[PDB]
Amino acid sequence: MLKEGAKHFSGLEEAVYRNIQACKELAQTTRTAYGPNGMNKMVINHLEKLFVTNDAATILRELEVQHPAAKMIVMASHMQEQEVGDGTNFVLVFAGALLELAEELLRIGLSVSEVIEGYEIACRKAHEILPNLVCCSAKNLRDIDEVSSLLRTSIMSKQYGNEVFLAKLIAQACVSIFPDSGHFNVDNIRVCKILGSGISSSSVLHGMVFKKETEGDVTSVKDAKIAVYSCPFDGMITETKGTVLIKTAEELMNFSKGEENLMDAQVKAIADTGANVVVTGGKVADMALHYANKYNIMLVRLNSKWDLRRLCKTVGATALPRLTPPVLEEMGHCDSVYLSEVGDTQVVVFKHEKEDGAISTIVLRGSTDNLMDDIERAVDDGVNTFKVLTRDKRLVPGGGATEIELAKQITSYGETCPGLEQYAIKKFAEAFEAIPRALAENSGVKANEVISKLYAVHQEGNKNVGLDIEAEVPAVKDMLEAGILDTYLGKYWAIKLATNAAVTVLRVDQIIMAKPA
Amino acid sequence: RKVQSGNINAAKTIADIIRTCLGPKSMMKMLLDPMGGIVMTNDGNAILREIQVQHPAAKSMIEISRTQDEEVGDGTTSVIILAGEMLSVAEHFLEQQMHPTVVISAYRKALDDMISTLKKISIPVDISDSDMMLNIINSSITTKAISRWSSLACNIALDAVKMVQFEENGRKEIDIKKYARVEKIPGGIIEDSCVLRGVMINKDVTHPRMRRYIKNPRIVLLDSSLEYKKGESQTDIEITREEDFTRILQMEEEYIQQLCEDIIQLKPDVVITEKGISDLAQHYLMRANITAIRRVRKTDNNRIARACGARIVSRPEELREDDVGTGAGLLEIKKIGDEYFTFITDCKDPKACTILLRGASKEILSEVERNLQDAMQVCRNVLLDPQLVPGGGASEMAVAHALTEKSKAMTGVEQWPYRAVAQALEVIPRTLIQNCGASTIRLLTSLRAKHTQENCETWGVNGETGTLVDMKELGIWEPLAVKLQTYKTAVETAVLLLRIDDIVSGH
Amino acid sequence: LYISEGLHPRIITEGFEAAKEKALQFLEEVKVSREMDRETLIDVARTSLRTKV
Ligand SMILES: Nc1ncnc2c1ncn2[C@@H]1O[C@H](COP(=O)(O)OP(=O)(O)O)[C@@H](O)[C@H]1O
Ligand SMILES: Nc1ncnc2c1ncn2[C@@H]1O[C@H](COP(=O)(O)OP(=O)(O)O)[C@@H](O)[C@H]1O
Repeated sequence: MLKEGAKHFSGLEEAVYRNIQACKELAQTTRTAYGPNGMNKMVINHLEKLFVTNDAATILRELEVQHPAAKMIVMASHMQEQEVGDGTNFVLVFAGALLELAEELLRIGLSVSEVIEGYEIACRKAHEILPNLVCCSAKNLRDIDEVSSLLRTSIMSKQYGNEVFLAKLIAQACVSIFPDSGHFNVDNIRVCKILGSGISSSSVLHGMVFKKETEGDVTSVKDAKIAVYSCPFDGMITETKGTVLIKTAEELMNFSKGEENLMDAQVKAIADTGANVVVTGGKVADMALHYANKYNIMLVRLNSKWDLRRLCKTVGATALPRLTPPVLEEMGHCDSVYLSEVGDTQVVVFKHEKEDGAISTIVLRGSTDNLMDDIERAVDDGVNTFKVLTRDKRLVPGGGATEIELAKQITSYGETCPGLEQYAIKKFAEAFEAIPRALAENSGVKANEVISKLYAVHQEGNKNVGLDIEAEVPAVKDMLEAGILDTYLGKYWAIKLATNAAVTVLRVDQIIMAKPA
Repeated sequence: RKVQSGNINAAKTIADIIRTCLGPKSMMKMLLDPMGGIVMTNDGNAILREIQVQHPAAKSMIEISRTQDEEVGDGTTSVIILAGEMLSVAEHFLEQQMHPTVVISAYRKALDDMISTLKKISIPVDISDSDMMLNIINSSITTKAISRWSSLACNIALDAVKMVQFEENGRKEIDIKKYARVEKIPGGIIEDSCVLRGVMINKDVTHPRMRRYIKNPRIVLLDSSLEYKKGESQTDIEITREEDFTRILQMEEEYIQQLCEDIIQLKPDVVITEKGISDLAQHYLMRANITAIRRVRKTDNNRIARACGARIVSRPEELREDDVGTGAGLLEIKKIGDEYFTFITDCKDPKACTILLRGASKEILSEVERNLQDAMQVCRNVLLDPQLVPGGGASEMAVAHALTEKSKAMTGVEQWPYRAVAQALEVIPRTLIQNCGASTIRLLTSLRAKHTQENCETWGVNGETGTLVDMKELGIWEPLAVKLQTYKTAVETAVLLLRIDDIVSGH
Repeated sequence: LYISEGLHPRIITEGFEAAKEKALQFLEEVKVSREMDRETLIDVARTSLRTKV
């Protein structure tokens, strides 16, 4: 009319309408998960493989939204993912509940400044009262079952069938390097995929693990310097066709002898300069393997971009895809390279640990390539959850037993200070009842009776609804002795990011115009 | 579950019509006619009567409101608003899971708690003195009427109310509708209205010949069975010829002789007759030491059935020896004014006095009639229960606070509908604040924060300025039975509208 | 115009009543008497005829 060119529908009326419906529709396609349930969703983009996923991270990473209100939350989601390990759907659910509860306050007839002030006061009160429900704590990280219980509790959120063997393997792989005290890195653990048997035959191994065959000889010396290259066995001599049937044998024999002499001089110069082995990334030839066998030089076969990228980012060399024989400028720190036979396959093992910065690589094996993705996701999630950078994790009884207590505390605190700030406090307290409802609705029973039962027992804060059929209607269980706890800092960061996103959404709300060319 | 939604939609549509017609500062509606007319009025009952709907729920609500207005006479507007608010706050929020069972029990518990709270807050009063009653009547009648001669009218109405009560026997029955009417006669000074016996006689008695004067006789009225009939139960005599006409005289003479020989010892006077007037038979009837009157309408029938107690039955002769006519009754035909007036004093069934007013035109008649009506209604509503409650918007807040406290103390499962029906009682103060012209949020918050300290339940909102004032210094009080009846009617309407399943057709 | 600007009809009615009372008081205080004779009635009739015919 005066600013927009019949593109958007913004103005002095979409404040309590279009700016909330988009977020509601975005969060509606996410409440189906959140909990140990089988709600797989197929993802079809560009790979054209038809794979089903369960986590919301891969679902949100493939969906393309064209709305600023929906794009204002993916930034906070990525920030929370970069900060701590888990935590993604909680922020979205909290923001959706806050928006749905503020829609009524905006429709009644209240300004946004009072609502923002009340939300900030409620968030400050929740942050102040949060360090008060600490029950269990981490004792010694040098044991096995102490971290195995936490790993099992973290894995049970994803996979429900098998969760003990994977947790034990992750614990054994993490305890063989360095604990949380001192310094512990994350990009020092690699996951390899082996197409063979099922998942009931996995093992662990310290050092580098790569599925690369060897058609030469076993070189177990320390002077075998590595030499990575792009495509050294490509084609230094391009041969063409003269006639149709065949040409003269003299020219072909001369060209073959010249190429053989050239490659012999090349391998002699590359072996006499201080490099016994060579990393190739091309094809093979009969004379090539013959020279590699008669010169005692290890020759690989399998080539991959990820392998050379990891070798470059770990050692620090540089591939030289040149025709003329260059000089030795790829000196690294590796020296102990051994060969092993695993699953009738030849694997390499690198030994260069000096009790500092050790690496590990767990051996994984499955049926198809569409099943190891969830295993790798669970493994990396458990690895990220194990890192907390503190000796005492100060675990709290998660699963919804603390949300009701926090809501009751906020409700009891709000019924004291007079003024027009009680409605926002009551809304922030009632918004905390969105975690048990989503967990009860995704099981098979209702959620009103579960909430009534949870509010009718006692204010102990250690009661939550179970997962079996004998724990849906009563929902009276003690999760303190079972071993179901959550991260203390994770919930705090999630609440902080949700409050920040809600404040940013409620602030920027007026007229959405365009920009001139 | 779509019939209940369609019912509550029409209920809210009907309720959202006369919502802005409460309080001293009310709005004014206007209805246009299809022919080309427009009438502006501020009466909700007129709009409800002139409306035409098609939904059965709306017709049922209109009939309930009409019955409530006809039975009591005060409190027939807020019932629909309260019912609509309760419906919109309960069914339009607690029916997503379809469970119409515990809602009835919650409504019953809320009604019982409201009744208990309203009963445990009333204050006693005395009815010995008369100045307090007159002050209460003047304070309750100061709504939208003139102020010039209200004191005398209210005093006369109070006297008539205190004089019309005589049917006491343990149940306290008061009837003033069909027991006390209003009379009008122009001429004379306007400052002479009072109470009298009241006899509905204007120009019905006709005496062609001059006879004796009536001083203090003993009139014994009979029945009306002397018209153009064929006798008792057979067709042996029929009025067709002049011979039958002249034999009717002898038949009536024989009948009056039989009556005199049977049960005539106090010598009655006039008798009720519907048909029978001439210039020859009437002379013989007057000479037979008896008189007869004619021209009887519905007012005279009601007067002789209420004050005298005359019945209608097929039995003119052979009655009770002591039926009616017990006491010396004077019947002097006075010439005061311009018409014949009778003053039957001291007879059967006393305490049946009517009013006597001498105004002018029809405007004075209408104004004194409406003044007497509203004053008698106020007196009947006050004398029915000697308990007053400080209105204006102070008892509802205390009731809601008590209900919320009880719900928080019981810690039950159905606490959500209880809280929803308890928080749906602050509609009258919000409407008053909106009509006054102020903020409806800050004032409501201040009223909620004030009704929770220590001993503070008489602080309401002024209906003329827009501030919170104590009811102990203003003087706004309401009866107790009216609020209980309103709450019971609202609960019954909600229960009836909540128990509606499917609707079909039949014969 | 005052309603479109933002006000309530009750305050407008109160102000109108106050202005009417003030105008009535001013008219009652500004009145003056004059002896009725022949020239006054002649002038009144002339003004009436001029305003009519
Ligand atoms: N086995 C279990 N028992 C009880 N609660 C569980 C279990 N598994 C997961 N949860 C709950 O489900 C919630 C979501 O977990 P998760 O999916 O790991 O995080 P996010 O939803 O942020 O991705 C957690 O807050 C946790 O309390
Ligand atoms: N001076 C006053 N102060 C406070 N409240 C008042 C005053 N005058 C009237 N009201 C309120 O205005 C309302 C008028 O109700 P009314 O329209 O008579 O109901 P109905 O139409 O059912 O008879 C009363 O409930 C009373 O509480």
